[PDB]
Amino acid sequence: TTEKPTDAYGDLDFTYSGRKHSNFLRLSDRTDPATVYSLVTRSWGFRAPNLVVSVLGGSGGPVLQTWLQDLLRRGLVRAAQSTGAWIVTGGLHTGIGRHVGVAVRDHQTASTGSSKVVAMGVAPWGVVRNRDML
Amino acid sequence: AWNRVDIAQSELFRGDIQWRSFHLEASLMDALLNDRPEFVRLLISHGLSL
Repeated sequence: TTEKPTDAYGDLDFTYSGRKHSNFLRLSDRTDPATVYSLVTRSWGFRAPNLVVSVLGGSGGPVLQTWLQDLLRRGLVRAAQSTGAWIVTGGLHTGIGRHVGVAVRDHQTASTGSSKVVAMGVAPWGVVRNRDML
Repeated sequence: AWNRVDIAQSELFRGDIQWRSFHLEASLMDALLNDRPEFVRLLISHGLSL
């Protein structure tokens, strides 16, 4: 294995209209997160967090229950939007990545909150579907 | 077609269906040909390519 400088970074648009550009980065695994914190909080532009909540689970692949869907829609996102927080999840659809993403889309639609919860996602490079456009 | 926002609103809050984009584009043409601006704001805020 040879260590090389990165090639995938910058903005990231989707086909859906009305939204800004997301930011991504191709990164080594054997590196330090201090330059990750400097890259996010300085170079892209993000505030300092007041709370970090990482959500794990997801034995129900296609459908999760409506009880937990009520929790993930309201009771997680209203606290991450009142306190000011980063919700760290996996950036792919599988598991509870969809139910978090649908919950953020539901909360961003259901109110004129004039802000969005900074939901950050990590993902391995190997399991992205169409990475050749990056 | 009924010009009732609450039905389409509640049916987009139902997390079972996995709404596909071509149904959203069909209902968007129903909202753009007729004069229903509130469905245009709702359906675009769900996420839809143009």
